[PDB]
Amino acid sequence: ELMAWNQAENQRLHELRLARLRQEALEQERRQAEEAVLQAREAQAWAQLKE
Amino acid sequence: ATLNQMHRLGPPKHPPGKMGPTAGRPQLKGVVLRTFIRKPKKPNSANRKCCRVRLSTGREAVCFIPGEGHSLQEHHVVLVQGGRTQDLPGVKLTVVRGKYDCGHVQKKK
Amino acid sequence: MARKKVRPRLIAELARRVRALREQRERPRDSQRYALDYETMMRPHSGNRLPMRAWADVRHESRLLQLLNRLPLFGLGRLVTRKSWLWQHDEPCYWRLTRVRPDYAAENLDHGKAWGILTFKGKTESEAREIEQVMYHDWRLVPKHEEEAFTAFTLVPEDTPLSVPYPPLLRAMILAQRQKYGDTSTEEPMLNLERARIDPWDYPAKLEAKTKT
Amino acid sequence: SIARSSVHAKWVVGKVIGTAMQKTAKVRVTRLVLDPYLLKYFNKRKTYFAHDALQQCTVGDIVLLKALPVPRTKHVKHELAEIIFKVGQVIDPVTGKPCAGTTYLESPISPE
Amino acid sequence: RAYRGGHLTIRLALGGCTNRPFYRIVAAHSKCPRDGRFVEQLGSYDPLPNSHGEKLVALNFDRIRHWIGCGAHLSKPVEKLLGLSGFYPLHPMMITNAERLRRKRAREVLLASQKTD
Amino acid sequence: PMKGRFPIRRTLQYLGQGDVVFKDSVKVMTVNYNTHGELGEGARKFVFFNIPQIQYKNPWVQITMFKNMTPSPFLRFYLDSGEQVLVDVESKSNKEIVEHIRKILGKNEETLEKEEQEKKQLSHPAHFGPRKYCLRECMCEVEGQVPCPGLVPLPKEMTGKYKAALKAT
RNA sequence: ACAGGUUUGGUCCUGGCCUUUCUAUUAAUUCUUAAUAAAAUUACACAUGCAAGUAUCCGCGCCCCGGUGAGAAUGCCCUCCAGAUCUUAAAGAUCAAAAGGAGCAGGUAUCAAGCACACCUAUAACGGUAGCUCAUAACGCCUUGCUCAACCACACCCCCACGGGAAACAGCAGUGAUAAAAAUUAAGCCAUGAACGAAAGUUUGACUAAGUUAUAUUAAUUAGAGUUGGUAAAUCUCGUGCCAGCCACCGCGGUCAUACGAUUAACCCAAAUUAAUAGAUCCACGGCGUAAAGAGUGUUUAAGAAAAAAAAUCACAAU
RNA sequence: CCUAUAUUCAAUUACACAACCAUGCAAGAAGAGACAAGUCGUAACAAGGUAAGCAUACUGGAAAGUGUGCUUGGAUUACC
Ligand SMILES: [Mg+2]
Ligand SMILES: [Mg+2]
Ligand SMILES: [Mg+2]
Ligand SMILES: [Mg+2]
Ligand SMILES: [Mg+2]
Ligand SMILES: [Mg+2]
Ligand SMILES: [Mg+2]
Ligand SMILES: [Mg+2]
Ligand SMILES: [Mg+2]
Ligand SMILES: [Mg+2]
Ligand SMILES: [Mg+2]
Ligand SMILES: [Mg+2]
Ligand SMILES: [Mg+2]
Ligand SMILES: [Mg+2]
Ligand SMILES: [Mg+2]
Ligand SMILES: [Mg+2]
Ligand SMILES: [Mg+2]
Ligand SMILES: [Mg+2]
Ligand SMILES: [Mg+2]
Ligand SMILES: [Mg+2]
Ligand SMILES: [Mg+2]
Ligand SMILES: [Mg+2]
Ligand SMILES: [Mg+2]
Ligand SMILES: [Mg+2]
Ligand SMILES: [Mg+2]
Ligand SMILES: [Mg+2]
Ligand SMILES: [Mg+2]
Ligand SMILES: [Mg+2]
Ligand SMILES: [Mg+2]
Ligand SMILES: [Mg+2]
Ligand SMILES: [Mg+2]
Ligand SMILES: [Mg+2]
Ligand SMILES: [Mg+2]
Ligand SMILES: [Mg+2]
Ligand SMILES: [Mg+2]
Ligand SMILES: [Mg+2]
Ligand SMILES: [Mg+2]
Ligand SMILES: [Mg+2]
Ligand SMILES: [Mg+2]
Ligand SMILES: [Mg+2]
Ligand SMILES: [Mg+2]
Ligand SMILES: [Mg+2]
Ligand SMILES: [Mg+2]
Ligand SMILES: [Mg+2]
Ligand SMILES: [Zn+2]
Repeated sequence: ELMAWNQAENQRLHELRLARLRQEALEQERRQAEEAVLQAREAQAWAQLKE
Repeated sequence: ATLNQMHRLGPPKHPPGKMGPTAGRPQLKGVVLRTFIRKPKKPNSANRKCCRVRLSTGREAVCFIPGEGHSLQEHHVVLVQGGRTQDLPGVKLTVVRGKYDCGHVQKKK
Repeated sequence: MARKKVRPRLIAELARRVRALREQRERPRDSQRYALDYETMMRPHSGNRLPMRAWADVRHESRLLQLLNRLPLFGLGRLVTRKSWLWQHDEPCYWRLTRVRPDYAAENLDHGKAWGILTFKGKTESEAREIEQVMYHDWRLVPKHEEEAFTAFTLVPEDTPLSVPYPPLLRAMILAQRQKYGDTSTEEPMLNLERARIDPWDYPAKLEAKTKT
Repeated sequence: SIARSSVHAKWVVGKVIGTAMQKTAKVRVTRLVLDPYLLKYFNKRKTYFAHDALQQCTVGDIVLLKALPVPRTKHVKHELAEIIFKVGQVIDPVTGKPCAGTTYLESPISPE
Repeated sequence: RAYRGGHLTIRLALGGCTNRPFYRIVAAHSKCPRDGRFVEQLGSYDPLPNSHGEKLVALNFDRIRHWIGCGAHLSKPVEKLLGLSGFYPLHPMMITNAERLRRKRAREVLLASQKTD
Repeated sequence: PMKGRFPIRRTLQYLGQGDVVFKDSVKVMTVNYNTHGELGEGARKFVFFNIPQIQYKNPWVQITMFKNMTPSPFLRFYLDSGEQVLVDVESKSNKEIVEHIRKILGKNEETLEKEEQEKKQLSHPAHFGPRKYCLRECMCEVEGQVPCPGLVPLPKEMTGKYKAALKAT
C-alpha cells in the first residue's frame, strides 16, 4: 500500500518538475536571443577594427 | 582546536602517577650503612642528622632521622617512610621513629 | 576464538592421536578386568572394593559364563534367570540367549559378552539385545524339563486406576481457569496415568547406543 | 528455506577502491559512527571483498553488495549485486536520464 | 561457562546473613555454584516466621511449569515445597517423616507416663 | 558544547528526541543531494539536522551521503527483500521529508509502545538480588520480616552459637 | 569545586605546585564489651592431617564445586551454531566448542612500513593473474585480568605435554623462605548445593554454625590521639639562641620564638587518632601579536567545506 | 566368516641455531645539575661605556671577538 503510495507521489512530483523545466527552457531561449544580439554587435565592431 | 582534530586525538587522558622513592609501598625496611651530617640549602642553616640505608628493593638511598638526638650504628635495621625533607636537597626518605632499632625519642632526664 | 596472531598448537593433536591409539592397543581384556579377590573382596585391576550388600551373593553364586561354559553349544536357545529376580519377582523373569561371545584370554573361560531376548514379569520383549550385568554373581540356569514350568505364566490384568485427582491447588487453578472462559461443566478434572507407566529398578537397561531420529 | 550468512552486513553500499584481483572488486563501505565525547557523527571506513562475475567494475563506481550465503574465501563474504552509479556515466534514477554532475546530458522534457 | 554435561535444575540458592537465612528459588545449570549464575529466578522462600507467624513462599507457576515442561529436575526441598503448596502431590518423605515424628511423640508420651510412676 | 554552527544538535537530548524508527526491512539509506540551487535546500537541511537524529535511533542502519552526482535531490532505501524505495525530495521542506519518510517505513506508535511494554516486563518487581537488576536484595528489608542482623542483632535463642552451646550441655 | 595558599617593592595577566573532601592498606601511639561484614605480601618451596565417593558386583561420578590472577591487549557487545547433557517417539530445552563481525576496546609513531601477508580457475589437482595489510595506525614494543547476577584464563615448568625436566597445597588448615603486609594444623553434615542410590540414605575443609583480628559499619559499658604563625578551629609561661630542632605549601629558629623543646590553657576528632602510600577527583568545546603555541614558501593527494549574492585580466623593481 | 569377530602398525629424517634481545657488572670516557664569604676577568642589564640579537663561519683562558646578510625585542629627543 505504502510503496504504491510513494510511487504515485514520485510520479506527481515528476510531472511538477517537467512543467517547471519546460518553463526554464523557454526563459533560456529568451536569454539565447539576448546573447546572440550582443555577440553579433561586438563581432561587427571587431570586424570593423581589424578591417 | 576544531571538532575534527578533537575527534582525531580523542579526549585528554590523565597520565598515571610517576612513582617515588618507596616505589608505591607505604614503608620500606632497610639497614643502615653509615650515619653522617648534611647542611641544608642556603636560606636557612643547621646540620641535619642523616643516614645512608640499603632497602629491601636493593636500592641504596639517603634517609633522614627526625627528632632531637638518636642512636644509630651500622647494621641497625630500620623502617623508612615517604616524607620529603624540605631543607635537604635530594633526601626523599624518613626513618620511622619507634620501630626496630630506632626507638622513640627519650624525654629529657 | 580468532585473533590474527594466534599460535598453531601442534602437540594438542599429537597427544590426542597418541592417547586414542594407546587406549585401543592397551584396551584391557575383561578377563583380568572383572577378576576378583574373594578373600579381600577387591578387584586387582580397578583397586575397587565391592559393596557390603553384594558380599554373600559373590561367594555363594556364579556368573553367567560360569554356567554357560559347560553347556554344549555354549548355551544357545537356553533359558537363564537371575537370583535377585527369583527372590523379588514371583512372576517369571528370564533371558533367552541369542548369541554368546566368550573371552578366551580367561584360563577358566568365566567371562564374556552375551546377547538375547528378555521376558520380565512374564512380559516378553520382541527384539534381540545385549545382556546386562553378566559379570555379576546372581546368575542361574533353568533345566530343560523345568523349562516349560518356568515359561508357564498366569496372565493377570492391571488394577491401577487410569485416572487420579489433580493436586488440590493445581485442581483449583484448572477449575477457575475454565470458569473464566465460560465453561460451566462441573465435570471433575482428571489426571491420565496411561503414559506414566515406569519399569521397576530391577528391569535391565539396554547397553546398545541410541540411534538418533 | 535456509540460505543465510552469519555476517551483520547483509546489504551494504560502497565505493570501488580497486579492480586489481581477478573477478573480485575491493570496495570501501563507509558508515556514520557517533563519537561519544563530542556526540557527533564521523565516517568510519571499512573494506569488503565482493565477487564480480563479469568483471563489470571500474574504479570509483558506487556499488551495492549482497552477503554471500557461503563464503568464497576467508576475505570474500560478499557478492556484487548492482552497479548503483557507474563512474563518469550516470543515469538519474528519478528522471531516467543521462547526466554529467548537476547538469542533464539529455533533457527529460524533449522526448521526441 | 562451558561445562562437559549436567542438567537444567530448579533449586534453592542461599541468599542471606549469619543466623538469618533466605532462599531464592532458581532455574540453574546443575554444575555451576549454589548462589552463583542462574538461567532464571523462579521464586523466593523465607525460612524464618515473620511478625504474623508466616514463612513466605512466592512461586512463579507459569515459568515453573514452563521449565518442568522443558525437563528441569527439582531438588528435594523444592519438591517438598511444591507439594506443601499443593502444586505437586505430597512428597513420600514428607509423609514418612510425619509418621516417624508421630511414633516419636507416642514413645515419648509412654516414656513420660512410665517415668511419672 | 561551544564549537559548531548549531551546537544544540550535538546534545544527547536533541538526538534522543528525533523520532523516526525504521522497519526491520530497512538496511541501507542513501541520501543524494546538492550543495547548490534553491530547490535542493530542504534536502541539505535534512542532512544537517535530522540525519543525526535518524541514525541515532537506527544504529544498525547504514546511512550514506552523495553530493552533486544527480541534478536532483532524492533518497533511496534498500530493504532486506531486495526492494528499492526511491523517495524524491525536491522543493520539500526538512519537516515534510521527515514526516513523509516516517509515513512510508516507520513504526506505528502502537508498535513502539508494545515493544517497550515487552521490555518493561523484563524486570520483575518480586525478584531479589543486585541493586542493578532488582528493587531489593535481602528479604531483611521487607517490612514485616526478620531484619538483617547487621542492623538489629538477633535474640540469643535464634543464634546458632546458643543452640550449639545448649545441645553440647 | 562555592573555592583557598604561594611568583612581585607593588599591580594586573598567564601559569604550575599545594591545601580543604572521600576510600583502602600499612605503620606509630591508644584500646572496654558485643553484633555484622570482610579478611589481602608472594603462580617461591612445602613436614603432617583432611578436602570424592556412592552402589548387590556393572556403572555413574571424581579442577563440578573450591583456588588463583600467572599468562594474554588479551577482549566487551553481537551473529551463528557443531557437540555434550536432560527430558521425551519425535520435537523441545540447558551448557554452548569451532567459526565469524555493525560497533566499542591500555600505553607508545623515537614501532612506518609488513614481506607472501591475496585472488581466480575449477576440479579439488594441474594451472593462471600479482596481488594483500597499513598515517581512519598495519607490523612491532611495553604494561595488564575484566566492561562484574557474571566473564576470561591457568592447574609444577618446557604457550601445548606425546616426550623431557622432574616429583608439584594457585583445595582447608598449616610451615619455611620472602614482604611495610601474620585468621583455626578448629566442629558438624542439622540446613541449602552437589555426587551416587529404586529407596530409606551415605559422602562432601562446598557450605552451615563457631574460633581469630579495631579492617569497616552499628550499639552502648568504653578515653585517648592530633593540633593551636597563615591557608585553617584553637596558647600561656619558661628553656634554647641560624644551635637543637620544625614544616603539606608559604616559611620558623641570630636573646622578648603564640612556628623548636616542655608547661598552662584551648581546639578538634574519638575507640580511635595521626603519618606514609595508593586510589577516587582533577587538563583543552581552552588557547596560539608581546606569555606554551600560525609550523620559511607554494601545489596537489587523502580527507573535508561547499551552506544566500557575484568574480578570472592590464603604468612601475618577478623569473 | 554353522551366533561371529580377531589382529597389526603410525616413528623419523634434513638443517639452523645466542645471532638477537633483555637484565646485571665493567677497565674506562663524556655531559648536566648542585655547588665557597674561593680564583680570573667583566659578557649582559643605562646608546652597560664598541646598541643588543638571529643564522653561519673562523678565532680566543673565560665570559666572548670579528666577518656576511637579516631582525628591533635600540635610540636619533621629532615647525631640528
Ligand atoms: Mg633561616
Ligand atoms: Mg614531612
Ligand atoms: Mg613497637
Ligand atoms: Mg565403582
Ligand atoms: Mg554471610
Ligand atoms: Mg592559583
Ligand atoms: Mg614574575
Ligand atoms: Mg615577597
Ligand atoms: Mg596491623
Ligand atoms: Mg592484612
Ligand atoms: Mg574462578
Ligand atoms: Mg605480552
Ligand atoms: Mg546444537
Ligand atoms: Mg559459540
Ligand atoms: Mg599480568
Ligand atoms: Mg601453564
Ligand atoms: Mg606451587
Ligand atoms: Mg602447563
Ligand atoms: Mg593453603
Ligand atoms: Mg590440587
Ligand atoms: Mg613464615
Ligand atoms: Mg603475629
Ligand atoms: Mg548436607
Ligand atoms: Mg542430606
Ligand atoms: Mg569435616
Ligand atoms: Mg577504627
Ligand atoms: Mg611539631
Ligand atoms: Mg623565650
Ligand atoms: Mg602551624
Ligand atoms: Mg611548640
Ligand atoms: Mg591551560
Ligand atoms: Mg612565543
Ligand atoms: Mg609566517
Ligand atoms: Mg625555523
Ligand atoms: Mg658586547
Ligand atoms: Mg654613551
Ligand atoms: Mg659590560
Ligand atoms: Mg655593549
Ligand atoms: Mg670596554
Ligand atoms: Mg643595549
Ligand atoms: Mg652568533
Ligand atoms: Mg678576532
Ligand atoms: Mg681585525
Ligand atoms: Mg619622543
Ligand atoms: Zn540481610
